[PDB]
Amino acid sequence: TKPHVNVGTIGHVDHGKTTLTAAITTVLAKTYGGAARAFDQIDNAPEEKARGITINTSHVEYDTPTRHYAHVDCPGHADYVKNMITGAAQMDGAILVVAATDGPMPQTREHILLGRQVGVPYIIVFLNKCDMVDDEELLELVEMEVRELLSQYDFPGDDTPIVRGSALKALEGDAEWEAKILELAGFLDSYIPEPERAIDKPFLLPIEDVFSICGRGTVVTGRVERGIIKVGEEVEIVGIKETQKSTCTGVEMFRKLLDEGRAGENVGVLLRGIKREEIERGQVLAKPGTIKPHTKFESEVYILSKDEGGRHTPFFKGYRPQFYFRTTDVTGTIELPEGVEMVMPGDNIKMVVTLIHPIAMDDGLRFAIREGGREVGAGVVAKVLG
Ligand SMILES: Nc1nc2c(ncn2[C@@H]2O[C@H](COP(=O)(O)OP(=O)(O)O)[C@@H](O)[C@H]2O)c(=O)[nH]1
Ligand SMILES: [Mg+2]
Ligand SMILES: [Mg+2]
Repeated sequence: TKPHVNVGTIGHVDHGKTTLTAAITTVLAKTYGGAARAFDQIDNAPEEKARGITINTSHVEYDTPTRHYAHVDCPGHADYVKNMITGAAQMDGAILVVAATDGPMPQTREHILLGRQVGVPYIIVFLNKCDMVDDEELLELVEMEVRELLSQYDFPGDDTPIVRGSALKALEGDAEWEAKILELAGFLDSYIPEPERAIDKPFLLPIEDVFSICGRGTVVTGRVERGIIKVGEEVEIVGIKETQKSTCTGVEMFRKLLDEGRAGENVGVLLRGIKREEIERGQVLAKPGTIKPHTKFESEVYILSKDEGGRHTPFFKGYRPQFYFRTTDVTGTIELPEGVEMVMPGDNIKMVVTLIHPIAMDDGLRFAIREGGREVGAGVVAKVLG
């Protein structure tokens, strides 16, 4: 039915993210229905669990006339880091809250940086606490500083919608300020496009298993991650070895012969021109020339604290864990930032990883870091280096 969009409020502590989340729910409920949430209900965020990682996050839901929004708001900076790296849902857009009285602060920069790294594709700005600013030149200055900051991190700062408002005075009922929250919800709808459907994206099937129908050839099984594979279409086996080229001779779903396989479907893809022995764990089926195998990438990673079931001790330069991309662990070597000798449990770092085998990889791809079979961290491919 109506499109689902994943959003959230980012920005420095005390800039008014929680008050804004409340003001969004309240004003949108007061004008065209829904349930209004109080400041207190969003402020004391419950503890959420993402495979051992503990994150304090408030999940609020609100509707505009044409869209349904699942909104994330976190109490502290640490939760934002965790949520952007390992959180339940990847943001389709973010609302960056900047207090006009402070202007951009260290966490403002950090969240913009993380958002770029993690692939948050759109940012809208709410210039908060305007009820406290009497100097228009001060507002223009803050607004210019924010546009420059966004542009520095490859966001289109010159084209970014910036709403001047007051989350407090709007929760309070002041209609002149409540107009600006509707202006903000308007930009959520107009500026964040509906996220691309999995079925529309180029074909990708992570290979979960391989069998060989007698007389029909090699069957590669898995859940179609994206797009459609039609019988007769050319495919590439991208992964652990030199990329191979084949043709889909059939698609099967529990003995049912299909003409195609679509995203979200569990299917058997038949490849007449390949043998089982040529199929390796970590490999992927994909639309030729849509995904490249890489060994080297830049990632933003979060290391679990001992409390979260992770390490108790730090790791160093020679750390060689397993990187679980989609179906298998691949060992990698790590390059830490210049000046960094160790990484503590509970920390986030920018890591340059070199895998021992190439993996079909695109920016934004999430992985798990495992030592043995135990999860020690989670990460996101920020940049593919080769
Ligand atoms: N003057 C003013 N105070 C505000 C506004 N929005 C929030 N506040 C206050 O700023 C403080 C921090 O806001 P809050 O939403 O809890 O910040 P957060 O840490 O970013 O979530 C609280 O004392 C709020 O009452 C606003 O627009 N104007
Ligand atoms: Mg808050
Ligand atoms: Mg720490």
